[PDB]
Amino acid sequence: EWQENKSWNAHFTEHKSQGVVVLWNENKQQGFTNNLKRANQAFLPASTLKIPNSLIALDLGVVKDEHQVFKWDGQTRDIATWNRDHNLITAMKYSVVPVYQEFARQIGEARMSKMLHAFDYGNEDISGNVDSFWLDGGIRISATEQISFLRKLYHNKLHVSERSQRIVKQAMLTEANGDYIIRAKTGYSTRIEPKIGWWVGWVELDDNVWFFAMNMDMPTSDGLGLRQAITKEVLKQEKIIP
Amino acid sequence: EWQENKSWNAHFTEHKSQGVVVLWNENKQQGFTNNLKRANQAFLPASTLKIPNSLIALDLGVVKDEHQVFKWDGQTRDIATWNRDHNLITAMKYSVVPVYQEFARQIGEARMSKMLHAFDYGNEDISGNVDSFWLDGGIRISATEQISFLRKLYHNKLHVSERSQRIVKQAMLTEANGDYIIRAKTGYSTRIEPKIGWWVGWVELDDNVWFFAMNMDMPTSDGLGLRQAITKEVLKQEKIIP
Ligand SMILES: [Cl-]
Repeated sequence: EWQENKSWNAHFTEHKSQGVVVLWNENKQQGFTNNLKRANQAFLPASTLKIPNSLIALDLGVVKDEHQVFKWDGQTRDIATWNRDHNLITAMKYSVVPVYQEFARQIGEARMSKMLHAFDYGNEDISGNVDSFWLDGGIRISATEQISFLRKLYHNKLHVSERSQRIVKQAMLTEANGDYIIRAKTGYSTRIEPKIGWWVGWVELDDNVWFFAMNMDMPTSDGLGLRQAITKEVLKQEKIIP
Repeated sequence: EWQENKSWNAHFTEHKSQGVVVLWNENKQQGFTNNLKRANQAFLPASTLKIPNSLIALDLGVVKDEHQVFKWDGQTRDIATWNRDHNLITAMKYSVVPVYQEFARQIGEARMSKMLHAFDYGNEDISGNVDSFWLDGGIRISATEQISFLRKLYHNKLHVSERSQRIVKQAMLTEANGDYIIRAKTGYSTRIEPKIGWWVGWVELDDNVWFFAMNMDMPTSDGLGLRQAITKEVLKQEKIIP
């Protein structure tokens, strides 16, 4: 059963923002959120789509492994970290659109769409075009749908090989210490109103896993750090992390 | 190739300690240590043996996956984290000897030596006999030999399945942040003099990986934190980590 907890709103209020955090306790099969309505609002995935994109690239052998280097094409771009060679680990880490655009062109439009459908990943909206779709059809996904997808990935239940899912979860590694491990992917949807920032993944504990998906209004990039900040604030409140 | 950097001795000296740090630059295929003689001294591996032990258990089906629970046997031991159910992840995190003894029980001495020999992990295995011979399956291994075995694991070149090696590499996840990822295993050999503490593994960077292996005289359990602290001071000094 889903349970709503407005007390989390204070963490959004504090930084003068608007959003939703969704948490799923895997042991208890119970969800929590500050807003069930927006928890179920579908938005563009932005770079959270790189999780299934990576699964598909690995499963088709377009990416051999997390070590294969994809060379910089020489065009310089506004994100300095993109102007360098990358492997799957660092392409995830820095959300390198040109690397993923080259994956997408090797995979194929139609296969991409089919294989995202096989994931139950958001809802139809299939164009376009090749490799960056939305415009006459952009997959949208709600935060709870992100949890549902992430749960299958965690349990290796998706319609791709087990190796593919293992390597993507390695590449999603964001933080680890003696208390918790976070595997997650950020996203920032700018090219259609309303601008929103994403953070989706899970926290592994010794004896439990907490899946989370959050999105929030992001009129400018000044607030991007708040994606992790507000999430951790909520994770601290619910005593998931210290 | 193998440079001796005696300026690292200051990091043991600082703590009135005695030991060796070994580093391997994977990109440059070049190694560094403060003591070439100690770097090649074979010690009992203690809990660093749990890295190859885990590979063997997975490859044989003794451990089905990283989620299989291994129930506590009801006998309380001195270390509180041992007195609970464990899976592969938490067993390695707290170095739970009763769990690994049950792995060894199912593997048997004979297969353990065949496989350790196939890994070229240290020297002697089952044939270990006479004088002090019952410990750590008769293995003695040096810090440079730890590096050799870790490099094979990193590259999935050991003679067990790729899946086995990927699962074990997940299980050694110790620390991760925006600057690096450490995969490693501690060890503390106490049943034979001189007592020594181990820390072995590697540091993943965007663009390189640095393998490390350190051991150090450890009279009392008081100074086990020095294993990581001295290592990190070498890593900081060499500008591997901030
Ligand atoms: Cl990992």
